[PDB]
Amino acid sequence: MLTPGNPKWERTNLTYRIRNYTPQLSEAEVERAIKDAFELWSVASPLIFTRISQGEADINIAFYQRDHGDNSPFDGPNGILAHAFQPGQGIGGDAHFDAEETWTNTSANYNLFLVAAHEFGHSLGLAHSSDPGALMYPNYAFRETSNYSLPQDDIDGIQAIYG
Ligand SMILES: O=P(O)(O)C(NS(=O)(=O)c1ccc(-c2ccccc2)cc1)P(=O)(O)O
Ligand SMILES: [Ca+2]
Ligand SMILES: [Ca+2]
Ligand SMILES: [Zn+2]
Ligand SMILES: [Zn+2]
Repeated sequence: MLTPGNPKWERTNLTYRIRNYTPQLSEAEVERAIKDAFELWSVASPLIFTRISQGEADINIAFYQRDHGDNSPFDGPNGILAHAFQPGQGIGGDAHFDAEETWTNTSANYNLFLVAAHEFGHSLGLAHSSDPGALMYPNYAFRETSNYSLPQDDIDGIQAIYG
């Protein structure tokens, strides 16, 4: 449980698609950040994420600037980094990233893998944690990524929804 209304996916093998990229990183680096972000949740649950290259996926990932069609505009550099929709059809599950950020795979603001991993919590039905060590805490902070695994609070959360 946790996002109000307990929205959750009805099946556990979900597809994803990366619709576009960011000039800040190579295409492979974005693919890797996203893949590894999904795998964080997969190893703590029965969820299995399968990538498609084109067409209709459960979870769309894209980089957009300012107004981008969903009435939740981005805000330029810094501030809002990304957002994601609760499980559901259509825009449900989808994760958008502010294309005006410096996106990294380093300690420098902002690490794409960490932001994506947080947003995918929302895509799967988690709200914010009050545990300051949780991935689902409301404010971004860098932590070491080379061997990263979900903080225990986030494991508690995904298990509460999906086992
Ligand atoms: O401005 P929004 O309310 O859409 C938030 N987006 S955000 O860009 O302010 C944001 C995104 C990721 C994080 C984050 C937190 C912990 C670790 C990594 C990233 C924090 C804030 P949300 O997706 O968390 O509800
Ligand atoms: Ca921004
Ligand atoms: Ca969707
Ligand atoms: Zn959006
Ligand atoms: Zn959040």
